[PDB]
Amino acid sequence: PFFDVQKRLGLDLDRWMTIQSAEQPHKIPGRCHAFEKEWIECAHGIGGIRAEKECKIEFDDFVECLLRQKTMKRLSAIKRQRDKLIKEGKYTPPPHHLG
Amino acid sequence: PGIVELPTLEDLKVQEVKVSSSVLKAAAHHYGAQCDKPNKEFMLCRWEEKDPRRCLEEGKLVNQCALDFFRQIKRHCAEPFTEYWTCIDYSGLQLFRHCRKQQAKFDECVLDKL
Amino acid sequence: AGRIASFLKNAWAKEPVLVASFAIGGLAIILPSLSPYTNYAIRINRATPYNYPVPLRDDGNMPDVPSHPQDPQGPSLEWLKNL
Amino acid sequence: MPLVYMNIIMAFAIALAGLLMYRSHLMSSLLCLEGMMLSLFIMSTLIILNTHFTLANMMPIILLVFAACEAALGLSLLVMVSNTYGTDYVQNLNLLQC
Amino acid sequence: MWFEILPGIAVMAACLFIPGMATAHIHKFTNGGKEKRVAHFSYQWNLMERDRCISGVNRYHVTKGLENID
Amino acid sequence: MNPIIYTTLIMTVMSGTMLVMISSHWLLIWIGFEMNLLAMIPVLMKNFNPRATEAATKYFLTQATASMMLMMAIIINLLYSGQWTITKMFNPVAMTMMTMALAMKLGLSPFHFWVPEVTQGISLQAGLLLLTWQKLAPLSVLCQISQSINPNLMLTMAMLSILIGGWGGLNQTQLRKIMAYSSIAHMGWMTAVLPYNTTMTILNLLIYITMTLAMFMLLIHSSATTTLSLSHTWNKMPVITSLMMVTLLSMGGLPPLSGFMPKWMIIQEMTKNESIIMPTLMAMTALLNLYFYMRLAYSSSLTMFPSTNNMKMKWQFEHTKQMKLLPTMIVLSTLVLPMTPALSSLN
Amino acid sequence: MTMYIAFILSTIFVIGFVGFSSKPSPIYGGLGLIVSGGVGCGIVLNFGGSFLGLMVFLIYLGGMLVVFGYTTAMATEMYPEVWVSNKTVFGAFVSGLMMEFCMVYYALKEEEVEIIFKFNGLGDWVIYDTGDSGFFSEEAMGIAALYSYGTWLVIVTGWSLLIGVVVIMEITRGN
Amino acid sequence: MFMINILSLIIPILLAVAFLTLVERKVLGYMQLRKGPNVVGPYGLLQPIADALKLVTKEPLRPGTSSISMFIIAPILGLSLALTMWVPLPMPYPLINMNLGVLFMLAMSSLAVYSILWSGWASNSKYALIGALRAVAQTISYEVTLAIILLSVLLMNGSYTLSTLITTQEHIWMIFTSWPLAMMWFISTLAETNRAPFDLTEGESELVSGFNVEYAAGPFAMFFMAEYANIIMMNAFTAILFLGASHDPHTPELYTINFVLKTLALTITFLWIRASYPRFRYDQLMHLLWKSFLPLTLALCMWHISLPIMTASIPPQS
Amino acid sequence: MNIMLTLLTNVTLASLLVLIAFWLPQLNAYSEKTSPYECGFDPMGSARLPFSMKFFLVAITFLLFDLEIALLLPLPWASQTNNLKTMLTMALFLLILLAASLAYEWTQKGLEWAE
Ligand SMILES: COC1=C(OC)C(=O)C(C/C=C(\C)CC/C=C(\C)CC/C=C(/C)CC/C=C(/C)CC/C=C(\C)CC/C=C(\C)CC/C=C(\C)CC/C=C(\C)CC/C=C(\C)CCC=C(C)C)=C(C)C1=O
Repeated sequence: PFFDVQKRLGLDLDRWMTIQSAEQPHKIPGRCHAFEKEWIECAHGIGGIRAEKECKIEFDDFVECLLRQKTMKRLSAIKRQRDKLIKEGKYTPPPHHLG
Repeated sequence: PGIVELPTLEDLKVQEVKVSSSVLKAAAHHYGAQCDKPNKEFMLCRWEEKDPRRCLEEGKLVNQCALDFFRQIKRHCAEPFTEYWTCIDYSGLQLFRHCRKQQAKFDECVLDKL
Repeated sequence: AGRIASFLKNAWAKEPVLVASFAIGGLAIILPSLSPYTNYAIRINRATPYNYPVPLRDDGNMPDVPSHPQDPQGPSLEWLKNL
Repeated sequence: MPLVYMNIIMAFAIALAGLLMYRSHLMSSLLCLEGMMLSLFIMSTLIILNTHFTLANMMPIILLVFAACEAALGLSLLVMVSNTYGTDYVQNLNLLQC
Repeated sequence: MWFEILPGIAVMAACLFIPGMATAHIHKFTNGGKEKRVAHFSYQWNLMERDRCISGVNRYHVTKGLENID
Repeated sequence: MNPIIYTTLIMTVMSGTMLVMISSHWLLIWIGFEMNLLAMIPVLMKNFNPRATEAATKYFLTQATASMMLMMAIIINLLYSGQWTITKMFNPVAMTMMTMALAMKLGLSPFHFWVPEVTQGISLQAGLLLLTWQKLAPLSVLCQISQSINPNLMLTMAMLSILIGGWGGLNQTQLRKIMAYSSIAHMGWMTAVLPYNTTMTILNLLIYITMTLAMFMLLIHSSATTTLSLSHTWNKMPVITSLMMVTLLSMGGLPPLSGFMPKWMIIQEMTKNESIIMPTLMAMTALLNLYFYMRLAYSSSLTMFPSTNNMKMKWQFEHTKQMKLLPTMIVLSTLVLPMTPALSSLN
Repeated sequence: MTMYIAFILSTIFVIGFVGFSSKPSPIYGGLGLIVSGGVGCGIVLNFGGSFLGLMVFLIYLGGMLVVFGYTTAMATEMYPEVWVSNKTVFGAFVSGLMMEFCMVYYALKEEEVEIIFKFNGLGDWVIYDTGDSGFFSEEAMGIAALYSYGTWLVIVTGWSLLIGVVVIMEITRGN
Repeated sequence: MFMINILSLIIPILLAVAFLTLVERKVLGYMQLRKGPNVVGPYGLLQPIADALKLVTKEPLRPGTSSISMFIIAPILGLSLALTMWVPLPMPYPLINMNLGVLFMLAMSSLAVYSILWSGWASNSKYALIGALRAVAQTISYEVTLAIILLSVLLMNGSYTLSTLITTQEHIWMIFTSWPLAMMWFISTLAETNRAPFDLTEGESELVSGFNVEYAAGPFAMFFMAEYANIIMMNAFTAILFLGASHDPHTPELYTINFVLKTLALTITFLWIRASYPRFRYDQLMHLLWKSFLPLTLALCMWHISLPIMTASIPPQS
Repeated sequence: MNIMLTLLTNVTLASLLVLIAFWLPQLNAYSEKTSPYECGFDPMGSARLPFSMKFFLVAITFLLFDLEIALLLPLPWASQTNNLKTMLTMALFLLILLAASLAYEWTQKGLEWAE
């Protein structure tokens, strides 16, 4: 906040939605609750300058959980390689993954 | 950036209880009271450890205690229970509100026989 | 009294809908504070168990928390049955 | 970041491009203005639903509350420019060149 | 007279009766007698999916009572 | 417009800007901008002249486009970070989208062809309110997000503003038009120092607010809108235009007038950051701003201009309106250099 | 074929988006927005947002109705334009269709699109999450908390809309 | 077994409107001392078929100034919207068990007006544009009361699911708790479907046409069958929402019989008022809603938000 | 699946009825049968020139009021909260401003239709 009246006046106006690990209705946790919880607990009061260099892997795990960028990339490679291998005829899916 | 220690398939080969959702919905209250101890222990492991891969055995105890609950019900009140869960199953929403009479047969059966 | 009664009677003649709507609109705000069942509505909503009542580890010295659902100690809502 | 994100992000670009190329109509211009609002609402809905950001599900609603509010402002402005100048092509209001 | 109006109602009332009866009977016919299970929430759907897996024949309505376990 | 509605319409504008400077949530910041735009459009077309309608219109499409781009840049930041707090932007495209999204609200780079004629069409009263109050909100957002700002883009935003603002003002006669380009010139000055020290642009904002305020309500008192119409004020009000000299000199940064305090203090800060070529540049191109200030100074009372015989009964009557803080505003707008170290109060 | 309706629905969303962004006659622009708006509601419904999907359906339909209700009121052309009509709108239209159809071709043939951000084609069904929702829909409870957790948002939204009626009359009054 | 279900709904629906046109004149005539159609078949039981068959064999023609595309799609919009809207109606068990059935019907019913002016605008006629512009502001202003009335009543439901009305008014009819809202709900339904205290959409006395301005055999048949289907439902929706009926889970036929009877009685009332009142002028029908219906609408809304709280009767969400 | 099949069947049924509408009845038409209808005598040339109606002010407030009903739509699920006092105060607050907006719109000509 530019002029932090919420901190001074000691009431909440929007510091209840700004994060995913806040008190959600009926304690419905978000997808990446644990990932961001570690990240915020990591860089709390340390400052933005120190946060961007020290709490880096915690952010990367959290940002990955948000998008699954690498995990979906891993799945994309599994399916593509499986497709060409099955199409050529080296190996066929086992009966558990048919029914 | 590491490995994933997926448990042995053998560990995921415990007895798989086989009753339809209406059967469980009929047992409900009586199951909850007479099978709470293994149930609570398993979920506390679930909430504390936050990892089912560390709480399979507590899951197994639930299945074994669930079997004993259902093993007793067949031995003593198989017929009224069969009458009851059938009456629940007919409803599309499985409401206890429409099968009070069959419930009255069921609870008195297990009360004076189990 | 004379000023108010003349105004209410006059509005009751020309624009019955407005004086009507302002009535129920007025009552819709002031009774809910007065009526005593508002606390019951909070209790009913609070008592509804959408989530699991997650068990809390027993390290002793928790006399009020029951060990079994049928135990007498704990939040009892027999008032709902009576109400 | 699957292809549905590409579709609505690339969509918003054409809403941006569509707005920034006024050809002959204020009304059609306002259409592209409210067009932007779809992709923003739709993308926002996809985000907080995918992430289960339940408390933030109100954000698409508040977007819409302030959405039509601008939409009303645009047509109300369009009322007078068309009323006192006849049409809504955005070329006849160049009296403010000097 | 006014009773001549009634044939106008009757051929409509029967026609409007069909969708109520057809939907009610089709659901019962296609779900083995019992009403079609309604899943307004994910928990209801979870019971239905477990019913499909448990039945073996991949039919949610096909129900197994106590006799499945022993 | 009825007086009571006008007040509440203004209060909504101040509340909308205040919401921007106190909220920590990105959605609320966007809301504060939306409320600011919504309550201002009626203010511009208060008198309902034909000009004001498209003047208010050009306001609307420009800022709505800016608001929509700002919303989009917020959304991407949420997508890649899951955060609504105003700390920094974790997607470079998200930031590189907001700079222009905020710029068009400020009117700095070629996102500026709305500022001149929107000032021209609307009345002088809303012109003052447009060029001073409407800049606290977008600048406040920039100050908070000042950490994650692309210096190459932000500096170019300001450098373009100074050049165009100075160049454009040389070919303007309508006093409102010259004020808009002059304001655009000061836009670059405040925004150039933004990446380095945010305390400095606050200081330049405060000085520029006093300059634009004091200049405008002098124009209101003179009741003039073109250079020729201002010229005759020497016959009626000599002190107003004589005071207008010092404000014009101060607005050009000619020291020891207060207007030097930003231009001086800013240059000192960037040279601390090894920026030398660029600070020399705006030092050079601030002079074209000074040109049409002196031409205004020459035309107002430095050389008494031909008058009109209809001015006799004009001298027989005095102003009934009561501009306040005008005697105060001139003091801060002219002589506060001895209190320069007071910038640390902002810090 | 029912592989994943998300792309197909979003494609019609873009093609409908292309339409009114090409600057037709305003009435035909309403149709181009409505198809995109209707299918956009379909996209959100498919993602679990049942309430929000029909929500944008009801509001927008009323929103765009007064839009082209206005165009025939005082923004109508004595000879209205059409999708073909002038070569400019024809050029603006066909440009949009060929554009989007190029990106989707660029999208579905390598699945590693890197325009601006990264876009990999693997199926929007993947990003879904495994887990129940109890006896409540998550979206409905989230937007229900507006009256309990969002009392600040209600105030600013309510006041702005009330001011919204004030400006609309004040702008449109005149004289 | 779903195509059979759908075609077990579409055919009965189109046959219901089919003979509603016979029970219109045969009721309208008897209320104006006439006798109605009793020549084509016994008691007129074949007149609509004779009407329909003619209306698919007499020369259709697009207007010379029409817009072909929008002229043709408007009947598609009217008919498909009317049919698709019956889908979530909970006759014992609804065909499609939508979780938000109420919101669905509100959305699509708000869409059935795009047909009326797309037809009006494309027809390029002076009476067409007048009737189109009459209707749009007529419906949307009547839509604000439509939305709030539904919300205020459904606050006792606890959800928007249409099936829950069966459970909600299980012991007591809903009208006995919301009769003031029932009156404006019935009037609004008379207004959205354009029956004749507010049939100004057609405006035959002053606008000769407007439902179907140059529209001919086929397209005229659609724009008729698309609004007479709305007549039957908007009373079926009124019946399901206010006048509940006993529903035995084992024998749904009793509920369907009861549900049909309420729709039939309500539909007769739609025909009954149609021949007992003059025509509202445009400003009057707008004044009635914006100046008399809405103030009572909001006031009774605030009552129904507070009422469950003061009486501790918050309905179950599930 | 179920919803889209129903949507498809309706549009095919409607479109088929159009197809048999324009093809089964054969046409013997000319340029005078396609003339626009104007109750007999020749039209003066209209139906596309600006036809300015008067309820534009209340037409656009409907859009504003339709946003109010969007804001107060989630009320059925809002009652299922643990802090009804705050929910009741806010729920009535939106209704009050909705009433207040209508009342102020009423007083200043507003709903009156321009002459
Ligand atoms: C001012 O106020 C006013 C009003 O009121 C307020 C009014 O009221 C009126 C109206 C005036 C009056 C009432 C006065 C008297 C006038 C009349 C009665 C006019 C009568 C008008 C009519 C239209 C007659 C209506 C009567 C009848 C009998 C209609 C009967 C209906 C039919 C013959 C059709 C019924 C439906 C059928 C047959 C459907 C068949 C469907 C199928 C076979 C299946 C189709 C679907 C499929 C096969 C799906 C599968 C296909 C797939 C999947 C294809 C896939 C394809 C791929 C390519 C993929 C006016 C004028 C008015 O001024």
